Amino acid sequence: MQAIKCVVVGDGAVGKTCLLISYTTNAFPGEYIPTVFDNYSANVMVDGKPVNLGLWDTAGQEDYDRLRPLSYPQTDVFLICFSLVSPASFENVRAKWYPEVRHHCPNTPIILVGTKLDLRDDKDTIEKLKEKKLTPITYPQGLAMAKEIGAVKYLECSALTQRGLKTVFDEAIRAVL
Amino acid sequence: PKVKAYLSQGERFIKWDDETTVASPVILRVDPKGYYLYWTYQSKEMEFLDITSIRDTRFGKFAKMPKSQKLRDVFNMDFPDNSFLLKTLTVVSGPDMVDLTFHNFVSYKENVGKAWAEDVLALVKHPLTANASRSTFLDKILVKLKMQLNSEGKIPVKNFFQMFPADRKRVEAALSACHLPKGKNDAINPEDFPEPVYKSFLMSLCPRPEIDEIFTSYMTKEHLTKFINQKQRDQGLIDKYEPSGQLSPEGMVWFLCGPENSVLAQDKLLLHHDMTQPLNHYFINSSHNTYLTAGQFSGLSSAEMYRQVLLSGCRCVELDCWKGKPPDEEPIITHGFTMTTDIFFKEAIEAIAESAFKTSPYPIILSFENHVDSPRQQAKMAEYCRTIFGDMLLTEPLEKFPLKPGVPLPSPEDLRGKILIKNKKEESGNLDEEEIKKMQSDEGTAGLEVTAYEEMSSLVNYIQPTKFVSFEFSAQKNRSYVISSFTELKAYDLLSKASVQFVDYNKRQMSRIYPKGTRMDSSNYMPQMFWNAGCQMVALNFQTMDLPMQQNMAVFEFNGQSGYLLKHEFMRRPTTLSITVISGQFLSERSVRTYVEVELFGLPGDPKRRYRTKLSPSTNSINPVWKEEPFVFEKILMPELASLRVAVMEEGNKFLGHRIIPINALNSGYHHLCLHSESNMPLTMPALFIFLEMKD
Ligand SMILES: Nc1nc2c(ncn2[C@@H]2O[C@H](COP(=O)(O)OP(=O)(O)OP(O)(O)=S)[C@@H](O)[C@H]2O)c(=O)[nH]1
Ligand SMILES: [Ca+2]
Ligand SMILES: [Mg+2]
Repeated sequence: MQAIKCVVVGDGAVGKTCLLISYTTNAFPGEYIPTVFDNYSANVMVDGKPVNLGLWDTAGQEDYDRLRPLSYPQTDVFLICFSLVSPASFENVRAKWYPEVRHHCPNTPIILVGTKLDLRDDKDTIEKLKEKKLTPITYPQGLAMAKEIGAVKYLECSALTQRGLKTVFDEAIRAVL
Repeated sequence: PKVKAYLSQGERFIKWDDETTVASPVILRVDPKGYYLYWTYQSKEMEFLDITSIRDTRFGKFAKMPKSQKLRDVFNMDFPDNSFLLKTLTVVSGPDMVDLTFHNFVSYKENVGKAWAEDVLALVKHPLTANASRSTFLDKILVKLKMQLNSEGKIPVKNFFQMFPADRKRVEAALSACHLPKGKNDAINPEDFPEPVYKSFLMSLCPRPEIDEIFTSYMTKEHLTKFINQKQRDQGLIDKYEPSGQLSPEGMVWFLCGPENSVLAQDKLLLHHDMTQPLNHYFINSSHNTYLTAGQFSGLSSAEMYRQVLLSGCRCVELDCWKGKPPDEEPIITHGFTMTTDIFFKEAIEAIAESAFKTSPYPIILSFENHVDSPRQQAKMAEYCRTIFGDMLLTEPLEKFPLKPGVPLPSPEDLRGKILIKNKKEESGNLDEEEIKKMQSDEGTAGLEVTAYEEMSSLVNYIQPTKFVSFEFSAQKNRSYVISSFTELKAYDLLSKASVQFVDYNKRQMSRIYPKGTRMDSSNYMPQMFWNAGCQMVALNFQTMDLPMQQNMAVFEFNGQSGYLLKHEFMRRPTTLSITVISGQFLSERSVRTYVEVELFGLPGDPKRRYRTKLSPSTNSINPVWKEEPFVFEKILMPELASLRVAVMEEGNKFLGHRIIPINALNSGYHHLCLHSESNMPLTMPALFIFLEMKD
């Protein structure tokens, strides 16, 4: 029963927790509650082998900058997340998350995850973004960012529709074995 | 004592130094029944701490502070106006006053530590937490077994072997008898181990044939009625205890282990003594050379000792004060002319101010042995007391009680929450190697103190120490605010020459007894003799849990562990006991022969015969059964002043557990005597089955 420690990081509100809850319970959270720290598990079959997947949820709020890293020791794989409809969270992948993860775990595999895929083509969100002088992050951008931080994989998904969701965790597992 | 929901719900903290330099996120909780304080790491791994093992809780500035720079940074401690002090929590645990473990937690939220510290301590210090019935302790075992699961969410069979280590064979056979997997590397589904399956498992592992004999005398509701009125004296029970209007032997076992059948008159554990009598009319829990953690000549001194003794209700502590060297000129506390380490006088004051009234609201006496031959440092001493103790310090006599001849001392109530300083206010001088040479064996450094200057003198009122001259001299002066201190040797000598006057002296004034200088090993002297004479401050070395301290902790647990016990009215005004040691359960973690000793501590005219059980029939320690005749203590004159000692030892004399119980607090009948450690803390596994009978 091979165990794997997967830590999920990224700006606050990018959808990290919904990512974990939707994946482990196939249910989507009904109330947004900022995370301090949490843990979820899941036994999964990957390439014909049972794996005990430990999912470590972290705080996106910057008030936890010194405390957050306390969950990093012995991490097998990191999921750096950013919202596909939040250029700010995308920029922080390079300005904050990548450097923070590499500082504490220089050799640990990283998987870049673009979240809220369902909203990229959503009309309401776009108008809202246009009013904010913004626009969604495109796949080519995501892929390019992944190359820049040396991510083993770039993956987009939606916790809401679950499209691309399971793939994220299968790859996270395969990045370790 | 009910466990508040938020405690069981849990709170997020960062536990540090559980390793070194390692800070670990955890969710801290107290199970619904108040048995354990346990934290869960992100990896799901759990760590348990018995509520009964906790000695204190601290938050804010009183919490332990991290030293390593790494942790200092993690917690932003070197940051201007941070809020670290609003997040610190420290839980102190340990088998005694010295062997301590500090569990340090830092919360994410602000101000939650205070609630946790106060609520957890209230559970710990609740009299009924330590004095629950046998069934409660057996239940703590079950809760533990079912709470400590593996990754598969099951109970490892290995955990049963660790819980009941004396004989694996018998444990294996017990699991099998309950159709459960017997096998180093099996796990049991928790739903397969509920009550009464656990109960059946216990009955199989620990058969109770002696209880079957009680039946020889099922059991109808009528018989049970006869039993309770004849044996346990001076239908709902059957429904509650019978596993399946008849009571089976197993049902009898659980009933006898239940709360309705307590060996103690539990109301006695609560603060119920009349606290309005004069101070010298009470026995006062006292500590000698409090600052020492070991050894009188070699060993370390620690301000923490003050916290520990005070948290147990000690009301009289000692501070040996010595001058500090320049450039600081800071007074210190140590055992002069030895190799014991030093602590600053100031830290002792800070330790005392913190813990003084956490577990008892009644007055404390600070016995100063002053060797500070420096008016400036003595002024520093007085200053530290006034400023740190603040309003707690009694700086002047009470209006209703002037320091005049014929006036009695105030009562514990009149001095509630007050700290009294015992210091000189007569020969004085500095000690010499030679001067301590011929005192070392008796009075020690206490044999000579320096003169008290103005600053310190002003702080003394109701506890003025003067060298003893004679009982008639004392009676002549008629001053109730003067205290006389004697070594165990001097006090014993006085009892052999003037017992009548010593007894009368204690009705008017205070006498403090302390160990002879020859006890460099910090051993203690038996206190009974002195309490019998009315001596109120019988100071012992709290760091040494030998018999005298075993009895001291036991008797002062009563009256709400306030540290005060009202003397019998015959000591203030100006029955036959039989115990049969029947059997014992899980007495040792290993299979060894065991024996029990029973004796009485009381007045000179009380029964003095001592009893020792025959060795247990074999190395079976799970359920040994003895064949002893009743151990009798005839004509106990004053039950109030006497206590019964029941101690369990394994062959070879290693202490396993005991109970020392004042006679008036004992209930009669068949009982499951839950055993305590030397420091009087409740033990989970060991217990004795006994039969008590009181007659006039
Ligand atoms: N439309 C859509 N909304 C999503 C999706 N995933 C998350 N959200 C929404 O995003 C908001 C925040 O998501 P959440 O998972 O709580 O963020 P977080 O990163 O865990 O935030 P923190 O814990 O660092 S502060 C919630 O209101 C949630 O409903 C998604 O895939 N699609
Ligand atoms: Ca001394
Ligand atoms: Mg969240």
